[PDB]
Amino acid sequence: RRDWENPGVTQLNRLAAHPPFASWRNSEEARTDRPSQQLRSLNGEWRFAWFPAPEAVPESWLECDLPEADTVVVPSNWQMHGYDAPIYTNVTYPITVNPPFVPTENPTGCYSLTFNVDESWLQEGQTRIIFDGVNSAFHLWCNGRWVGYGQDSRLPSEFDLSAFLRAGENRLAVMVLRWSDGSYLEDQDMWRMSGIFRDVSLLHKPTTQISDFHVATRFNDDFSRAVLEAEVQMCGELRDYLRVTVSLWQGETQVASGTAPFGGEIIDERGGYADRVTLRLNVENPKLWSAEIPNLYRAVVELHTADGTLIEAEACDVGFREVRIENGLLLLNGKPLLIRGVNRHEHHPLHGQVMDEQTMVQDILLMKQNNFNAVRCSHYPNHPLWYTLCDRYGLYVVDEANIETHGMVPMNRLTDDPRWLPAMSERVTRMVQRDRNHPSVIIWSLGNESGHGANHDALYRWIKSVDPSRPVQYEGGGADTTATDIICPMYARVDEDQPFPAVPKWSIKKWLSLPGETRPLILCEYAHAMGNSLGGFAKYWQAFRQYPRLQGGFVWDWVDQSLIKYDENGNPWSAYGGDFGDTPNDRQFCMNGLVFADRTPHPALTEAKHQQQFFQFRLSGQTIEVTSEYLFRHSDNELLHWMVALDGKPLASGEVPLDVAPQGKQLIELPELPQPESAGQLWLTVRVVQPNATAWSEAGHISAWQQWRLAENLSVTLPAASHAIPHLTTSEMDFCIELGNKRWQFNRQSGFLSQMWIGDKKQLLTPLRDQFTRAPLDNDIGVSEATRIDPNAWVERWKAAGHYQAEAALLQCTADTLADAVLITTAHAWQHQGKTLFISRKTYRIDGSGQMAITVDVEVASDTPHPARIGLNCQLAQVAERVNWLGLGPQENYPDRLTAACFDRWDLPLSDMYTPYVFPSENGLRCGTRELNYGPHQWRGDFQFNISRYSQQQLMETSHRHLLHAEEGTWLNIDGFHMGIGGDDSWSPSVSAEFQLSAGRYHYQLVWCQK
Amino acid sequence: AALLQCTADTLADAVLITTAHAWQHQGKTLFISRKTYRIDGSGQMAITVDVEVASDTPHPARIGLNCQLAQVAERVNWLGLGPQENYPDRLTAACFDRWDLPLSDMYTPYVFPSENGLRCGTRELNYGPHQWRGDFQFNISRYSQQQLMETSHRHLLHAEEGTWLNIDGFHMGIGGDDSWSPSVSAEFQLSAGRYHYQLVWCQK
Ligand SMILES: OC[C@H]1O[C@@H](O)[C@H](O)[C@@H](O)[C@H]1O
Ligand SMILES: OC[C@H]1O[C@@H](O)[C@H](O)[C@@H](O)[C@H]1O
Ligand SMILES: [Mg+2]
Ligand SMILES: [Mg+2]
Ligand SMILES: [Mg+2]
Ligand SMILES: [Mg+2]
Ligand SMILES: [Mg+2]
Ligand code: NA
Ligand code: NA
Ligand code: NA
Ligand code: NA
Ligand code: NA
Repeated sequence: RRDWENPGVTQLNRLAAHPPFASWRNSEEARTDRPSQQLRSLNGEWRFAWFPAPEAVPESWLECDLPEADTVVVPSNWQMHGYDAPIYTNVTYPITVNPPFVPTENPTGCYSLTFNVDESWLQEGQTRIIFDGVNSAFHLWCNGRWVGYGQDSRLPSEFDLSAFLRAGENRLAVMVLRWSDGSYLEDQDMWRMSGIFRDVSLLHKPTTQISDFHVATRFNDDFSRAVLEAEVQMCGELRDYLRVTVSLWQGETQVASGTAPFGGEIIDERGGYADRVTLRLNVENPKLWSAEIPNLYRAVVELHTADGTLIEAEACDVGFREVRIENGLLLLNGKPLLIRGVNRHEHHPLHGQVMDEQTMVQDILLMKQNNFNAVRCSHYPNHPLWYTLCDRYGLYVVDEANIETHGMVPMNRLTDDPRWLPAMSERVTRMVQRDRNHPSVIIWSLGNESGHGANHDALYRWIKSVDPSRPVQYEGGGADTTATDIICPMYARVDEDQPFPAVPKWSIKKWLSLPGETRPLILCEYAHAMGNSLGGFAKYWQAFRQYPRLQGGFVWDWVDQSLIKYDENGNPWSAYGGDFGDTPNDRQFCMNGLVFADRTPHPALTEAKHQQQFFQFRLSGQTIEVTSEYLFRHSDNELLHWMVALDGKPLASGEVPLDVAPQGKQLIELPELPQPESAGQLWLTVRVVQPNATAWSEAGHISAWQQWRLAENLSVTLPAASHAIPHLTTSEMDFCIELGNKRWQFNRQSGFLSQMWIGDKKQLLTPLRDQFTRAPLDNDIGVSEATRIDPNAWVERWKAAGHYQAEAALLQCTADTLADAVLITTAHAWQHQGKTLFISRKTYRIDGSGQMAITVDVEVASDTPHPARIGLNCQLAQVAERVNWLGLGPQENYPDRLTAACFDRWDLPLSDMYTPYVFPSENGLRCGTRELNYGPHQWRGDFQFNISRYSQQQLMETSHRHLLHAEEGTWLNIDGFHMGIGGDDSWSPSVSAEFQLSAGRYHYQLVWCQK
Repeated sequence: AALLQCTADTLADAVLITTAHAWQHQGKTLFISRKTYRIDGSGQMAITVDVEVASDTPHPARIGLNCQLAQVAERVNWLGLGPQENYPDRLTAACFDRWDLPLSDMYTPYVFPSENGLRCGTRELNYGPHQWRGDFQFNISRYSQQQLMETSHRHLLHAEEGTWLNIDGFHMGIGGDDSWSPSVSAEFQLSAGRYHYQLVWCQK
């Protein structure tokens, strides 16, 4: 029996699913959520042996430990211990597509544990074992006797061991198969791992026990009154003396309580459920739960005899909230939500797919700190503690069935097949049975990228029947099928339609109004944050705020799935697809995170924070209008800090309390401000600061900001005449200009500034020359590969047009000495195989003060692909500690990703001017810069720049950040213009037209001077 | 206009004039215009214009130069968008080609007079013996902008001596979503703060 090659067999002897149990035998412990002596953890050191196929495991292992086994920690994924390689594949399955069969070489993990059981557990009641996560399928033996089997890598499998155990020492044997028929439903875009990767526990329940319970909360029209209804089911000895008492607590106060014997209402001609009871508790003015204020009550479910003996108690946290879609809007407690969401896979760079409390808390803190209020469990039910944490800290959750068959062709081949209805049904029904009482879960999802099959329609209806309290969504088959209550596309653009046949991705604004459509639209995935991305993010937020039925979306995704590898010297480095010998693989497609694998933010995180702010600001005169986007709370932990500065020089600042009701406005009249007469632009910057620490943030946390230009005094003052005049010396090969301690050398053959001296020290390692290209970003490459070029990708268009290899041809190079300066004029043409792609005309004016004014005018052929940038570059000889600029910052910012940046005076260590994206590319740009200072140099103009120890050539040629090497000196790229980075998706061109350099003619000017 | 600078330099084959001016109002500088005029041995005069517009002043209607030419010629010939009047937010119907019309066709007789007759996207303009090359928008007519703004009805306009030529590096859109509230879309307002344009005036 190859049960792992039969979708008709998804378990053997497995117990029914139910919500979290702990079988407390004391009600106060259940009320306080203290640990239960009846729920033990079997996590720790286990014994493990790897085999290449199930046929290789020896019979002896059922009864005795294998000498050659190792001791390892469980939970774990065995690839993380090095027994075999993790595989990174996106769409294409990791095994041959031949359902329901899997490879005969099927890595098999033999786990075993010798553990204790106290006789007391065996004198009465039932002892079960619980495996919260085993990937992908497994057989279980206890004391050498076969117990059962399970599939579905992401939900708990439980077995009754009552009849198999003995007092004292017992031994478990778990044979885990890497591949099974369940793998056809587990093709999510992530590392393919295996093992006992979630907790293992032993739970003692009494013979007469609570076998399931469901909590519902219904409200009156204004939410001032609610009824809590709790349906409780029992298994075991049914007798009239039994009762259930459900009590509801708010802290130490008992708010309501009801007791009843078993026996539910008559439901049909054969009667009712003699083994169930429904308690209804009235609760006046309940404290409501939301992500803004996660108010919770504690429901304790006591199973007891009427005369007072507690048999056992179970319990849960309850959040009073109503989720309903009405008139096309998704409402929470009667108000329309605005989903500031993110998709989050369970990933740790050292532990793989094993989740730990610290990591989950670290993730929720950072999410909330960055203005997220919702998370989608892409693409499977999560470790159970996740839900508890979202209930308590307050995040809206989309709980998703572990069903993804992306690699099938067509994508609904299995989901439309009734033979796969049974395996799919279990992944949906068992998730609902387990997670239906958590208030954080607000929407159920039927899985991901499995097309649209009749099995989705059947399952949509199942959930709508069993749980009317939450909408059900599902994106497959075109995002607006009959199996979804919410239009939930992935990567639909704001304004641009992408009319693919069958499953078009309409502009989200257009999609809402298609003939006959009325549902709300919340993207299940948008803003693919792969590498240097998040370009256009603000476009989505402006739309969400303007259109009521556009209720947000979930960014893809939270954290890069990079894994740690160690080099010869034993230093850690971030690996991606193929780095473990895995092939085929999808390379860096596993890193799409707002944060690196160790939780350090990528620069895009601050853009998300800012666009997701909960306060909107308008300025009129010196009156600030603050509007709150909270739906339920007043701004009771917030103050507004304001500062006025003249181009970086602070002039005045203050603080004012913010007191704005949800959806309300507050007007703030600022003080008679700073009105300087000196040149420069005045600017107002406001920040919302939370004075008090919270569960998720420290005191002084900044939650929102905004900046505006106030008055501008243009400079009309004339520089003093200089007491000098540069001298020019000419040779056939060069133009040399000298002025005091300074010297400039222009090569007449190449037409560029080849060297500059200060004091008598050389300043350049490479000449100053025009640059029209960039080391391609993930979004510029998309899915292109050398074995399979994608000619539509930006990088491929640039390559084919010759941008990377065009050579400068000199058309003119002259020198003139003026009254007080020397003027160098040049013109160059860049061509490729006959074609003139760009023309650069410039003047260099060096005056008696030592300043060099550079004016550049470029022409770009209308028929060549728009270039990545229009700028100059050079390798400076100096390496300095800091970079100080007056411009946008302080973090990396690009034209379509700079809303979060503020114009000010910034000063950072050189290293901060480089963003260590795992897959190297153009990075660290800062835009809107008016003055840049590095060592003895100052550059002034209105440009964008980056500066670092790595050339664009080096970044484009190196596949991993740890292989980069600082070059001599510092490479400076200063651009008049730079293309958008895009990111609406990372597999088709996504830079919006307005961010492409298509103007044909460009002008920029800089002044390079000393100090 | 207040002068900030006016210098002259001779180069190997040309003379270079450099000027800078500020436009001010009640002590605030509204616009700064920096230019170079380079006159070569070919008789061509290359004009480069770099303008600054204070961020807190309302976005200006246009950024260009103007003059009243002494002569009057019968035709206007240009390589640009046409043949009819077109403005930035209303130029989709125009085509880029070589157009030649009588001067009067370059004036649109709106009953209530205003700025009119612009053609955008022009790379070359010919009038009389003169030729202007660059990438600009222009209007040319017997009526000054001053007259147009002071005159309420077209029948009261009178041809001035010569020809008024307005040549714009940039021009604001005209709007029209309605005619009782500001309707020029953001993308058609001159809000960039710094603007550059260049032209060559030469003799044909
Ligand atoms: O990085 C590509 C992303 O593509 C989406 O289509 C998918 O649902 C995600 O799981 C992820 O694969
Ligand atoms: O003083 C610097 C400032 O100059 C203003 O003209 C500009 O609008 C601002 O963005 C900033 O560059
Ligand atoms: Mg099976
Ligand atoms: Mg009691
Ligand atoms: Mg006993
Ligand atoms: Mg997929
Ligand atoms: Mg590959
Ligand atoms: Na909305
Ligand atoms: Na991915
Ligand atoms: Na407050
Ligand atoms: Na690279
Ligand atoms: Na008028």
